[PDB]
Amino acid sequence: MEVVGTIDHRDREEFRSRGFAILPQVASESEVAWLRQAYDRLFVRRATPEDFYDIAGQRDRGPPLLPQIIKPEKYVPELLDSPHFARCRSIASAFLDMAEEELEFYGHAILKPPRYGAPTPWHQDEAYMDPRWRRRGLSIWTTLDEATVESGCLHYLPGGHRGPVLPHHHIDNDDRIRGLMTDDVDPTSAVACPLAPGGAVVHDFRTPHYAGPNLTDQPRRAYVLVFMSAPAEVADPEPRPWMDW
Ligand code: NI
Repeated sequence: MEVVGTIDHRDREEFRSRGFAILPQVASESEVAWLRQAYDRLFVRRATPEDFYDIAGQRDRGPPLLPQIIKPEKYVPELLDSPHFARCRSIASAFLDMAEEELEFYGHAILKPPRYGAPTPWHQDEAYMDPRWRRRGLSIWTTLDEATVESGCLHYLPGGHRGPVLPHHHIDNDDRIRGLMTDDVDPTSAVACPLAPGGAVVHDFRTPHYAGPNLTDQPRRAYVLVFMSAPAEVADPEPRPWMDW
């Protein structure tokens, strides 16, 4: 099928209120099929005489990292031409109350291997950003596969985008590429967002989120588009002592 869902006022309203939103079908079945074929080539599972995914971060990797490609549109420039990109930019515009032309953007590809046992710990995406420069923005996480709690779908802290950027620390101070985490989210307050293929979740830069391990025997792929404003000077910057400069 080639049908795609729509957004309405209620979608925007709950995004503003809760800091995240579920879009049941942002990519059509045929768009998902094409994205899957693209990932088949981007993420080559390669054998040795343990298999590894033949990308930076994996083939040269301490504990395993989540297989991911920053700005995959460099390798597959067919990506940002797409109706799916345009559709997502329009959604971002509606949700941020900003003209599409004002948005900076980039792509991000993720594959969670079968039986990948590490979670993505609680974090806010803004914790990765320079406290001297504020951007409004969001992420649109489009799944290529069923996403369930057991396969590693995202969980959010509703309303957390109106709270502080929580204290974060490196998972390993001597292995910073593993990323950041916060201990300051109550898991009983979390809400999970399972998705069908072609569905997406959208979240603000400040909404805390977590992803579980992939306890299933099938890879789980997501294509993430980030849309954001130009940076604005912050007069009194937060310390964020966990920042990797
Ligand atoms: Ni994140």
